[PDB]
Amino acid sequence: SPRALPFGSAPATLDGSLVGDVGFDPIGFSTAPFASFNNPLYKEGDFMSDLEWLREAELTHGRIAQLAVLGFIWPALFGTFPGNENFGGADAFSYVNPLEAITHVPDLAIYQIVGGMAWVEYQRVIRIKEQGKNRVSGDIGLGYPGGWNPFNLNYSPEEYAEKQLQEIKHCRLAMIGAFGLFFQALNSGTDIVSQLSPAFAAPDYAAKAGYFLP
Amino acid sequence: ENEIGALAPTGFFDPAKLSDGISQEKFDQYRLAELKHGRAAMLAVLGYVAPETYRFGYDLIPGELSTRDIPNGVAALNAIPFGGWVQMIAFVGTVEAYGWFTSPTGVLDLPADILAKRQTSELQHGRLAMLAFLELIRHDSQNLAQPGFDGYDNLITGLPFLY
Ligand SMILES: CC(=O)O[C@H]1CC(C)(C)C(=C=C/C(C)=C/C=C/C(C)=C/C=C/C=C(C)/C=C/C=C(\C)C(=O)C[C@@]23O[C@]2(C)C[C@@H](O)CC3(C)C)[C@](C)(O)C1
Ligand SMILES: CC(=O)O[C@H]1CC(C)(C)C(=C=C/C(C)=C/C=C/C(C)=C/C=C/C=C(C)/C=C/C=C(\C)C(=O)C[C@@]23O[C@]2(C)C[C@@H](O)CC3(C)C)[C@](C)(O)C1
Ligand SMILES: CC1=C(C#C/C(C)=C/C=C/C(C)=C/C=C/C=C(C)/C=C/C=C(C)/C=C/[C@@]23O[C@]2(C)C[C@@H](O)CC3(C)C)C(C)(C)C[C@H](O)C1
Ligand SMILES: CC1=C(C#C/C(C)=C/C=C/C(C)=C/C=C/C=C(C)/C=C/C=C(C)/C=C/[C@@]23O[C@]2(C)C[C@@H](O)CC3(C)C)C(C)(C)C[C@H](O)C1
Repeated sequence: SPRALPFGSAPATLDGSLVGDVGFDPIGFSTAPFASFNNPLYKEGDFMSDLEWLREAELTHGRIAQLAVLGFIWPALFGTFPGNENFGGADAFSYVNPLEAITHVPDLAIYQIVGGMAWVEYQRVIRIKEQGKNRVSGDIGLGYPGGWNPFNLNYSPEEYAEKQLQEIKHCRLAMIGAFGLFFQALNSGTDIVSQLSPAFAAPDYAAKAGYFLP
Repeated sequence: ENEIGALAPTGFFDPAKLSDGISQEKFDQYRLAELKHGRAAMLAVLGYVAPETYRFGYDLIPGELSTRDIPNGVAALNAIPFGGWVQMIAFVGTVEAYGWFTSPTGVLDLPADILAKRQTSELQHGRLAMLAFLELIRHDSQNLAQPGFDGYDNLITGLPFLY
């Protein structure tokens, strides 16, 4: 196991089951049944692989957390909260602190995005419940080679391999980063712009005034 | 009785008759016991530290008696109503006799080598947590007496950043 270099992995952890198969699985819960834990829509049929189900789990989490990162920076930096609400500055642009932004925004848009991801997972289950064989992260049509939407994916199988690698890695690293940003802002009551910009500056306490010299 | 439960500190620590005799007749029972004790005391230590920075906002007696106000440490025991802790324990005892959640099933495979090593490490950690719970309770009560009889006032003497 090169990730955990001086250690052994599961008696049956695979190297080709998922792209991210460097062997990192210290407790390696992959070994455990990883089945329809508490009846997780049990199928007993193809049922993918229990490892592959944990893989779909990591994929969903990392994808959501990746989007979450940009939703922690762009509200501040990129677009500077283009809330541009017809009225009601609160629950809009004004709350640039992401935690406070959630604190304000009415349950209208909350239920909007809730039903959005609800239809998302409804279609995901609709695929995967039938999409046996290779569940392949419940891919279905979503930007697949058939490209169920615009610019239907036009790449090569080697490019597809590299792209799977890109996605998986970025999702894992973003799963770290979202934790980062969240604990940051909560334990500072600010937004990332605040601490990072006074950091890249010179404190007002010491500035050597200005070059008022003759 | 020289089974798992021994390491470099002592090959069989039992400076009394305690070990010898009841050969596999009390040794397994004592393993059950020490296991349960060490696990619970580990949970205790995690208990003490976690109320110091975080606090779940639930109102134990609805309307009032909100977690955010009850003292941490031993003082909660005096606070927590007798019957309230009785109901809490009754849930715990049902859990012990029903396996309700708390990983009701699922322990992976863990081949016998790694499994034995994990079990030994478990025993050692829980044993240590027993002593950790001891020191904590000691300090707490002693301070409760003369406010800073021990000296260092803040409850968790180490981990100074918390307090
Ligand atoms: C037709 C269709 O729809 O199909 C779709 C398929 C699909 C795949 C959706 C498509 C695509 C590609 C997509 C969406 C790719 C998205 C990738 C995304 C969004 C990847 C974010 C990563 C963020 C990470 C890793 C973390 C970074 C940041 C980290 C780790 C930090 O260090 C943050 C740090 O902040 C702290 C923690 C503290 C600060 O003190 C210091 C700094 C600032 C340094 C298409 C093309 O749209 C088509
Ligand atoms: C299948 C399923 O669903 O899940 C799985 C999940 C998983 C993980 C696999 C499972 C497991 C195993 C688990 C959960 C193991 C958990 C182990 C755990 C939680 C172990 C804590 C040890 C803490 C110690 C030793 C603390 C010592 C602390 C000590 C010695 C101190 O110094 C205390 C000190 O206090 C003083 C005295 C003074 C203070 O001034 C300073 C401090 C505070 C520092 C299960 C059960 O199989 C179920
Ligand atoms: C969109 C948005 C919001 C949001 C949001 C949300 C919901 C963000 C959520 C982010 C989320 C959901 C982040 C999850 C991280 C999970 C991690 C990091 C797991 C790591 C687990 C690790 C590192 C463990 C690795 C292991 O090796 C270990 C240690 C033992 C091994 O045996 C087994 C394995 C291999 C497992 C607000 C706040 C609502 C409004 C705001 O305005 C913007
Ligand atoms: C967490 C929390 C609370 C709590 C709690 C709870 C439930 C805490 C539980 C604590 C618990 C369960 C603590 C066990 C200790 C067992 C010990 C110390 C055993 C030692 C035994 C020793 C040292 C024996 C050593 C021997 O060598 C001898 C001497 C002779 C040899 O022949 C045999 C051996 C080698 C064995 C409060 C207080 C209710 C409220 C608060 O707010 C929050």
